[PDB]
Amino acid sequence: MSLKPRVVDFDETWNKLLTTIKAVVMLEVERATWNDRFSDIYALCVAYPEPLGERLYTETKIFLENHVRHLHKRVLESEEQVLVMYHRYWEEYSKGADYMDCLYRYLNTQFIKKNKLTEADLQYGYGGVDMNEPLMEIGELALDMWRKLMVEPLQAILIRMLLREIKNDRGGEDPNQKVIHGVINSFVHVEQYKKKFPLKFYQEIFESPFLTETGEYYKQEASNLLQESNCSQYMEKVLGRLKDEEIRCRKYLHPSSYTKVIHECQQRMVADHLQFLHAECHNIIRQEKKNDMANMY
Amino acid sequence: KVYIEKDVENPSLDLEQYAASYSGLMRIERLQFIADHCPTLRVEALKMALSFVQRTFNVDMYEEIHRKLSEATRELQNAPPALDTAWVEATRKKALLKLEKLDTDLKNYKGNSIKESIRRGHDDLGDHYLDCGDLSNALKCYSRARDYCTSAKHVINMCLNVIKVSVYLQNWSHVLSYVSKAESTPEIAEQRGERDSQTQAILTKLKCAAGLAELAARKYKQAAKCLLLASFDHCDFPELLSPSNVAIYGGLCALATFDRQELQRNVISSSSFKLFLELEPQVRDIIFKFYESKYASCLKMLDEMKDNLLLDMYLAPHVRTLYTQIRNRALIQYFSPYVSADMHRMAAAFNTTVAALEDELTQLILEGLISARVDSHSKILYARDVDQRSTTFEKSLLMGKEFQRRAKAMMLRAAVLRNQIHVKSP
Amino acid sequence: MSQDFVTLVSKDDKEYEISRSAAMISPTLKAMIEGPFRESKGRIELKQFDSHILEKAVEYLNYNLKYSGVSEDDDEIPEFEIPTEMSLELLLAADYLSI
Amino acid sequence: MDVFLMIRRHKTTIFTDAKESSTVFELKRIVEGILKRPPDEQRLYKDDQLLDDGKTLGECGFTSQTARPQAPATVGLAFRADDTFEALCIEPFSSPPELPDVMKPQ
Repeated sequence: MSLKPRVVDFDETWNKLLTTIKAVVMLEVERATWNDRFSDIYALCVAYPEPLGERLYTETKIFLENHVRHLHKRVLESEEQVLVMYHRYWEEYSKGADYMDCLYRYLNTQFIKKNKLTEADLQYGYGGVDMNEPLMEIGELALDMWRKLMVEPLQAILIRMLLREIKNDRGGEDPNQKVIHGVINSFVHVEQYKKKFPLKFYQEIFESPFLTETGEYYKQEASNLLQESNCSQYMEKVLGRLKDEEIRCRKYLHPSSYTKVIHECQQRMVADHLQFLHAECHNIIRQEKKNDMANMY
Repeated sequence: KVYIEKDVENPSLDLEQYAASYSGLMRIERLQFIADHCPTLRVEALKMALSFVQRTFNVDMYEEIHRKLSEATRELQNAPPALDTAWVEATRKKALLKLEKLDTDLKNYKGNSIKESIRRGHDDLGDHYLDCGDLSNALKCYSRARDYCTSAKHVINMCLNVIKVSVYLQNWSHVLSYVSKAESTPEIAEQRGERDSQTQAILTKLKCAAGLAELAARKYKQAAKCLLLASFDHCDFPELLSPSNVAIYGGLCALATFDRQELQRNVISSSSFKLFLELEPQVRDIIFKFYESKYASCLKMLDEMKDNLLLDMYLAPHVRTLYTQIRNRALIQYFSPYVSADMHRMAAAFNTTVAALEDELTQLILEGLISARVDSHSKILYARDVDQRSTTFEKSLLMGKEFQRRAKAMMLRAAVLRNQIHVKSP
Repeated sequence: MSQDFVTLVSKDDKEYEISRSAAMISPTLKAMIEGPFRESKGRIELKQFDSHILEKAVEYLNYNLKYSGVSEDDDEIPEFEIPTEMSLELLLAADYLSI
Repeated sequence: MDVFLMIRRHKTTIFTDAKESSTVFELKRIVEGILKRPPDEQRLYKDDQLLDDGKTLGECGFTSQTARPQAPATVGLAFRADDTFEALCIEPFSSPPELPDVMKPQ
């Protein structure tokens, strides 16, 4: 039922969603698109509902599809310019979701309360596993489509820029302490928006094969250097190049992900080696020499 | 915790030196209480109490006390008061605004946002709750205080401050759990040995707490277990106990609880309590010649300090319990070696009339352990009998008879069950 | 021009001025204002919120500030009575307010 | 000790407070910092009495216990033209529909 028509409050709601995120996508927004969003969600909700709300998250995904094609239609493109495009995607939608949710927070509470993960796994609607039919807020869907947004331009140029930035462009500007700082910070920064996997994309997206090829390769390094490095000393050039990887990774941090590659090749290079080394241990005991024996220590 | 209580009155106090002894809330508490069954010495007890309301000024209790004051004053006026109540109200507003002072302080210190600042906030909060005699939200801080203690000294802080609270908080279950904790639980040996053979034993305060516990809890065994444990080197707590009351309290909980051997060990070989020992020469030689059995004057001063244990707020609530088990174990003491209880000289000792004597005994009959009987014309018992073997015989046959009884019962029960038998509802 | 104050405004420009200190509890003042948040306002009033209703809604925010300052739950904090009308429209206002 | 206060121009409300010892000139400089009118451009009222600038809120008779969240003491906020008196009118807040029997015991 006796309440009111509840399927006539989602038609115009979706229209405002498309005329906001995509309207001022990337650039700012302004109070015009503020209340455009607000009346957007109010029409998605004031229908005067129940049927507006489901159609409300409908037009939600629809016009967020809009505002984030403002942040994704420019991904079939060329070199790191689009890496910086993904950068700006994130960066624009920072203030985007900022003012969007700040002017939209009540509807954010409103149109989500049927199908989302935090409220709904199996009880009265699903967000726990899947329906292909969620119901969730503005930063929620933000990260949701974002990870899927983290594929087309990513696979396109960001993977290749990763590629052309982890062995042999050490010189000049790499990359410098903001390039793979930001890139690997992306890997950790796309961890679960439910916070379930606060580190999965770092082992997974950045941290393991760096231990892989940095260990294998750095053993290549210690090999050739022992070819041509005057061992006096071998331990000492070891200390040199290992610190090389330490500061090379003090540009790309990416924290913890790759280094937790750092633990991974030292045990390769002095745990598949010891014999001549621990022999070099009673020599300095026999012929001193604080530096060499110390580095032995 | 006031028991009605009759008189009723004993003139055997000295309250000036009591307030010298005790202090704070409990000071005026017992002042009031004693004054109640101590009229006309009620007078000065309550006078000095209300002047103690002139001390940190819980003037709600001022209200109550001068209420009683004018009550008993007019009641006095049969026999034959003048007070500065308005200036009291002025200083009352003074106090309340000082409350507000420290409240503003409190919220400032909330704003300080420091865990140790948090802790001292709890501290001083409960402090002034103590000060003006209204205490409630203080507990919250200490109810909150445990959330700010991690380290060993933090354990020290939580425990000693929760229980120093309990000095006037005065609540066993949780605070006894924390006595157990703070003595044992955190950092076993407490990481400090309770001050490593605690110089000032707050263990002593723990002891006082649990002792009042098994006062009310009445499990006075561990009570005396702690009472013996008196460690003088704590040396100071006006709310702890008067050493008169300290020793009398403890040792008489024991004198209820004990069996004579370990307690003489506890008593004759008491060392840690020896100062506490040497406190009351009265109660000292009381229990001495008690175990030496001069029952007459022992019981004499026993029910002479009747009135003054009454004069204890806390000895009052168990006077019957105490004197009960006292004369019980007086029996238990002397009677055990004999074979036929003569009364004549013995009654001359216990100072119970011949009938009252034998009816004490008749009581004894109600529970007593000796298979004993009396020629009343003997005026003398003969105590317990000899055989237990034949006793076993009779219990044996009683056994067998009820065995066969049950056995037929269960035969017939197998019948009734297996014969479908029951009773319908209608 | 942040000092402090935001302006929650009702009906025909009946402006309730809410201290920044309370405003931020709506986190809403702190965040809602942004698009251009950077301006030195501390000045926001309502343009539709009835005044007697809006008054209670913002009084809740003040009450929350007081409660917070108090910290220890209640130091002469009264019972937050709410008479009652509901509801029909208040639902939508409440939804927009979204505590 | 803050009397909770509404320093109101006609349709305008400074939702604020101040302890009883706060003088009116102090709060007027405060509202100056708030919306940029100095005490010579502001006038505090105890809803009828232009609160003298040296008058503290207790001196203004204000009691915080009465000047509260759901019941703050109302502060007349005139915008000083030193020749005139703004004469604060408490503009009545909007009204919803009638209290239903639905909320009544019926």
